[PDB]
Amino acid sequence: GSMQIFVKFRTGKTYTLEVEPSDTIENVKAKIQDKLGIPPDQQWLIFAGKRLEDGRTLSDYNIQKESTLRGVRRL
Repeated sequence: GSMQIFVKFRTGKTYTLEVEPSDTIENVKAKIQDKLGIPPDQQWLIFAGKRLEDGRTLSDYNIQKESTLRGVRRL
């Protein structure tokens, strides 16, 4: 299945993103690249005070539809 979540950047700008619970964090990064043009290696995704790990899924992190990730520039 699919759901909508949100990604909020430090500018305050918040964007919809269409994901699946089975998506790995790297796949979610891949979606942000298509929509916004940010390569995955310029991205960190934070939720619940943690940096989310590649190889884990949204379902593993218990991230609910209409939740909000923070998007952070990886340096």
